[PDB]
This record gives sequence, C-alpha cells and structure tokens, in this order.
Amino acid sequence: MGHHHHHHSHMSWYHRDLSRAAAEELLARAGRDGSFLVRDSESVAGAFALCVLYQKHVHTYRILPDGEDFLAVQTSQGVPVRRFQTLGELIGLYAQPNQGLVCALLLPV
Repeated sequence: MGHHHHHHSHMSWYHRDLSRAAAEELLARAGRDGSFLVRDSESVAGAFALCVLYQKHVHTYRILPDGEDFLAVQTSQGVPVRRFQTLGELIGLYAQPNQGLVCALLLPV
C-alpha cells in the first residue's frame, strides 16, 4: 500500500562547491574504501581535483587542462599519462589499476 520513489536518484561525485575539508571528510565519515569524488580546485590555474580514500589514507590529486583543452592527471612521470576530453573517461580509466593510484577508483561512496 503506497508508491513513493522519487527521481534524481544520483549521488553525483562532481561538486565545484564542496571544498577539501568537507570532501575528504565526506569520504572519511561515509567510508567504503576506493572512495572517490571530483571537487573544485582552490583556484590553482583553473583545474579540477580528485580526492580518493583507502585504509585511513586520503590522497588528493589535481587534474589540469594545462594550456590547450585536454584534462591530464599526474599520477607519476614515468607512468604513461592520459589526457581526457571528459571527467567520465578519467573515472573509467582510473577505476583500473594504473601504477600510482592508492587502490584505483572502486566507488564514490
């Protein structure tokens, strides 16, 4: 008896309005390792940031266009870096072990 299930049933890991304090805290409190989300960089040079939790260790990454239009993530130098046209490609690729990621991108929370 009753039918109540609204739409907009999405977490959305992309927030240009969260900040590292509440982003890293979102991962640490909600918790389930392989936790990731893409936040606003605090100015820097017009970049994006990716905060990832794994076993009491939050590593926060930057994600820069650079000086063209392509979104590169610096995991390491010797590691072959990939430039993405969308944040979706970023999340999908780094969901796989690369060499540099603390655990790879398992789930937002």
